Amino acid sequence: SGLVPRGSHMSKKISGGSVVEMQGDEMTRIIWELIKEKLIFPYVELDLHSYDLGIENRDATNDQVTKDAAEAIKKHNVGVKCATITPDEKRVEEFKLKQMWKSPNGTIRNILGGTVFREAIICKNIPRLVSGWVKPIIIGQHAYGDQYRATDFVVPGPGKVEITYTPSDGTQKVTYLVHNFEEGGGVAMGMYNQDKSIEDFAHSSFQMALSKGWPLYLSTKNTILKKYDGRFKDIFQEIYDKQYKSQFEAQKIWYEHRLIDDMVAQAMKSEGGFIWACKNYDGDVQSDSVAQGYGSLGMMTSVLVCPDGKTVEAEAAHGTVTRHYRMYQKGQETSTNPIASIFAWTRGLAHRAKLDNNKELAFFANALEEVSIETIEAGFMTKDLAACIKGLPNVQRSDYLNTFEFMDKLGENLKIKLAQA
Amino acid sequence: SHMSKKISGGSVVEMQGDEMTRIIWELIKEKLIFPYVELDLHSYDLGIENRDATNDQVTKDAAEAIKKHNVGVKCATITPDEKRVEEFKLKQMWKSPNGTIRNILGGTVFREAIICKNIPRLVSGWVKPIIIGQHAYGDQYRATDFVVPGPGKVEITYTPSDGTQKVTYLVHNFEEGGGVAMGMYNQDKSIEDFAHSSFQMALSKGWPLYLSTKNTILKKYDGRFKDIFQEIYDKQYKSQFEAQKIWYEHRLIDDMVAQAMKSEGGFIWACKNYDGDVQSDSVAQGYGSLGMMTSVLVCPDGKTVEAEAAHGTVTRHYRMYQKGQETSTNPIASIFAWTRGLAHRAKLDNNKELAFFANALEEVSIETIEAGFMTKDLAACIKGLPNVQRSDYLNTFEFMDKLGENLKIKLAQA
Ligand SMILES: NC(=O)C1=CN([C@@H]2O[C@H](COP(=O)(O)OP(=O)(O)OC[C@H]3O[C@@H](n4cnc5c(N)ncnc54)[C@H](OP(=O)(O)O)[C@@H]3O)[C@@H](O)[C@H]2O)C=C[C@H]1[PH](CCC(=O)O)(CCC(=O)O)CCC(=O)O
Ligand SMILES: NC(=O)C1=CN([C@@H]2O[C@H](COP(=O)(O)OP(=O)(O)OC[C@H]3O[C@@H](n4cnc5c(N)ncnc54)[C@H](OP(=O)(O)O)[C@@H]3O)[C@@H](O)[C@H]2O)C=C[C@H]1[PH](CCC(=O)O)(CCC(=O)O)CCC(=O)O
Ligand SMILES: [Ca+2]
Ligand SMILES: [Ca+2]
Ligand SMILES: [Cl-]
Ligand SMILES: [Cl-]
Repeated sequence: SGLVPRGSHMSKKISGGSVVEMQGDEMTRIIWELIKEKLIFPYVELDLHSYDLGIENRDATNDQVTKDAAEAIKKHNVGVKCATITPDEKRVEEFKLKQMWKSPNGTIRNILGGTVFREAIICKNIPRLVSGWVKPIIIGQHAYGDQYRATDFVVPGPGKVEITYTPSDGTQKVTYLVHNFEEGGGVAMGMYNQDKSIEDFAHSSFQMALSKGWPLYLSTKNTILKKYDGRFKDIFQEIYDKQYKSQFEAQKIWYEHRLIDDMVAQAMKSEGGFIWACKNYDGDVQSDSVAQGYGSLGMMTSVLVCPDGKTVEAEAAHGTVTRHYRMYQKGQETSTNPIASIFAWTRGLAHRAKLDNNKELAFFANALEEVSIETIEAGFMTKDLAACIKGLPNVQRSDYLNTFEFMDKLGENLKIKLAQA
Repeated sequence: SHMSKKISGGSVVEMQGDEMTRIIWELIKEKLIFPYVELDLHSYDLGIENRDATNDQVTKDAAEAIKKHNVGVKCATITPDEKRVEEFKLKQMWKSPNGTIRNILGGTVFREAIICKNIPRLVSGWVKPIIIGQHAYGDQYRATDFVVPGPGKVEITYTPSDGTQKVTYLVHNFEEGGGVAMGMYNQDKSIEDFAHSSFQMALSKGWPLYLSTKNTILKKYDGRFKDIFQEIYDKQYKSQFEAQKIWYEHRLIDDMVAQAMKSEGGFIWACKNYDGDVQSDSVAQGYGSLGMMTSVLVCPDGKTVEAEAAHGTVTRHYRMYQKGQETSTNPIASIFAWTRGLAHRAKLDNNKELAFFANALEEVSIETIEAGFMTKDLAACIKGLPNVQRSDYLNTFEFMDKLGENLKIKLAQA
C-alpha cells in the first residue's frame, strides 16, 4: 500500500495563543457562536478565557464579571467583546434585574483606560450618505472620564450646590458655587478627568495620525469650558511641540485644535482622510454620524487601545438586534449582519499575532477581513446591506442571504482563500 | 398730493456687531430695510470696543431692552480669545454676548437651514428641513469648571435652603496627579419652558418632535429632561398632536444623530444646550452651506423673540475690506435675522404691510440666488472651490445691489 507515509488531508490549525472573550446577548450572542464555530475554531486553536457578560450573569454576579473580564484583559493583553444589553426600565422588568446595571463598556473602559479608535468598514458597493467622504475618517474617542464617570442627582428644591476640592497635602480646600436654587429644583452633576489619562489620549492620537500619514484634529469647547477643555487643548499642544511636531512635518501633515462646532461642520464638508481626536462624549456621539454617513451604522470597527501600548480590546459597537433574536427564538428566518462581530475577532487576533510575532495568525486575521469584504462586494450580503444598495421597499429575497446562509458563504470563501495561499 | 410713505415698522432692539458682519449689517439697513420700512430702533453697540468700554454692561442693557420691546435682531459679534485680548487690549476675556443674552432672556433657539434649489446638499435624503430647538439655558454654558492641581478629593454637595441635612456626592479622589473637574446644573422651570416651546413649535409646523438625551448614562440629570417632556406631553399636548397626525418621542442622542443622518428631514429636534449648539452646525453644513441658517431665540413669555445671524464675523474678509480690496461675503443669514425679527414685529402689531415686506425680502433673497446671482461661497457649493472663476459670483457690494434691484421690482409689482 506504499512505504512512504502520505501527507494528511487535514492540515495543522494555527496556534493563536491567549485571548479574553466577553460573551454577549441575544442575536449578537447567536452570531458570536456561529463565528467561532464556522470561522475561527476550524483554523485557530486558542487559549480562550471566556467571561459571560450576558445580562443574566452580570445580574447574578452583581456586575463583578465585567470587572473580572477587564482585569483578565490586563493580564493577557487581548480582549474581544460581543454586544451586550444595556438595561433600561423594560429590561429591569423582563429579567427581574437587581439594578438597572450600567453599560459594561463604560466599566471596562474606566478600568482599562485608553482611546477607542472607530472606523467604517468600507465596501465598494455600499453607497455613502455623504457624497464627498472618499477616504476614511478615524475617530479616536478618549475612553475615560467626563459624563461616563460622573455623579448626577436631582435637586429637590431650593438650596446651594457647591463643588469642593480638598488638597491631599492638607492645605486649604477651595469651594466653588455651582448654583443657588432659589425658585425650585432641578438637576446637578459633577464630573472630572485626569492629566495622565489625557496625556495617554494625546499620545495615542498623535501616534495614530503618524502611523496613517494623515492630519490630526482635536475637538473641544474650550471657549465655554475654559479650564476643563483648555486642559485637553494645552496638554495636546505641549505634547505636540515636545515630541511629535517634527514627525508630522516630516510626513507633510499637521495637528490642529478645533472647536467642536467647527469640527463637525468641517468633517461633514471634508473628503475624509484624517484622524479626529474626540473627548469621550463627542466621540461616542459623532461616530454615530460618521458610521451612518459612510452607509451603514453597524459597519464599524471599534478598538480600545490602552495606555500601556500592549493591551487592546476590540468590540462590536452596534446592538444585540433584539427583534431578530425574537424571530430566531421562534424558529423564524433572520438576516443578521455579522461583520462588526467578525471584525472584533480579526482586530483582536491581529493584535495577538503582532504581540506574538505570529505570522500565521496575522495572515489568517487579515485573510478573514478580506473574505468578508470580498464576499459583500461580490453581491452576497445580508438584508440590511441589500437595503443600503436598493432601498428597503425594493429588496427581494434573492437580494440577500439569511443569517446562516451568509455565515456559510463566508466559510466557503475563507476555505478557498486559505487553501489558495 | 400724498407723499411716498414708508411701511410702518414699530419698535426693534438692534444689537450691532463686529468686523465684516458689521459692514454688511450697515449695508442691509441702508439698501434693503431703511428705504421701505420706518423703524423705532433702540440700538445697542455690542462691538467688542464698546463691550470692553462698558465692561460688558451694554450686552445686559440690550438684553433688558429686548425684554421691554419684544423684538431683537443681533449682528454677529467677536467672542474674544487670547489673540483678541492682545489685539484690542481688552480688560478681560469677556464671555460671548450670546451666552449672556440667553442666560438673561431664556427660551429656546430654533435653527433651520435656508434652502436654495440650486445649492446641493451634502446629505442625500434631506428633502425636508430639520428644525433644531436648542435649550438656551444651563448645562455647560453655566458650569463651574477648574483645574485640579494635584492629589486631593473633589466632591459636589447639595445643601437644602430649609436646614435639612446636606448630601455630599464624591466626584473623584485624585490619588496620583491632577486633572480637571466641573459642576453644572439646570432648573425645572427652564426645562418645562423648553418642553412647552418644543411642543408648540411642532404643532405650528405640523411636524413630529424628537427630544434627544443621554439618560442611559446620566440617569438623573437627563432623566429629568425626559420625564418633564413626557409628562407635559401626556397631560397637555398628545391630543393636539394626534389630531395633526404627528407625535412626540424621546431618543438617545446616539440614535438620534444616526437616524437624522439617514432620514428625509421634516421633524423638530429638541436638543439640550450643548447638543443643539453642535448638531445644528452638523445639520447646517449637511444642507450645503454652514452659514445659510436662521437662528431665532423664542422666549418663554410666548411674545419676545431675538433673531440673530449664527455665523462668525468673517475676519479674513474684514481684513481685505480694511485694505480696500473687494470681498464676496454672503449676507443672507444677517438678512434673515432682520426678516424673522420683522415678521414677529408684524405679527405682534397686526401689521399686514410689514409682514408682506419681510416675506418678500426672504423670497427675493432666495430667487436671486436661484437665478444664478450669488456670492463666492455658494458658487463654490455649486462648482467646487477650485473651479470658481470671478464670473461665477458677485462681490459683496454687487450682490447687495442685485438684491436691492430685485426687491424694488418685487415690491413694485404687488
Ligand atoms: N455594543 C453594545 O454593547 C450596544 C448595546 N446595545 C443594546 O442592544 C439592545 C437593542 O439595541 P437597539 O438600540 O434597540 O438596536 P438593535 O441592535 O436591536 O437594532 C435595531 C434594528 O436595526 C436593524 N439592525 C441592527 N443591527 C443589525 C445587524 N447586525 N444586522 C442586521 N440588522 C440590524 C434591525 O432592523 P430590522 O429589525 O428592521 O431588521 C434591528 O431590529 C438594547 O439592549 C441595547 O442596550 C445597543 C447598542 C450598543 P451601545 C454602546 C456603543 C459604545 O460603547 O460605543 C450604543 C450604540 C451607538 O452609540 O450607536 C448601548 C448604549 C450604552 O451602552 O450606553
Ligand atoms: N453668531 C456669532 O456671533 C459667532 C461669532 N463668531 C466670532 O467671529 C470671529 C471669527 O470667527 P471664525 O470662527 O474665525 O469664522 P469666520 O466667520 O471668520 O469665517 C471663516 C471663513 O469661512 C468663510 N466664511 C464664513 N462666513 C462667511 C460669509 N458670511 N460669507 C462668505 N464666506 C464666509 C470664509 O472663508 P474664506 O476666508 O476662504 O473666504 C471665512 O474666512 C471670532 O472672533 C469669533 O469669536 C464665530 C461664530 C459664531 P459662534 C455662536 C453660535 C451661536 O450662538 O449660535 C460659534 C460658531 C457655531 O456654533 O456655528 C462664537 C460666539 C459664541 O461663543 O457665542
Ligand atoms: Ca455612540
Ligand atoms: Ca454651533
Ligand atoms: Cl436564518
Ligand atoms: Cl466689495
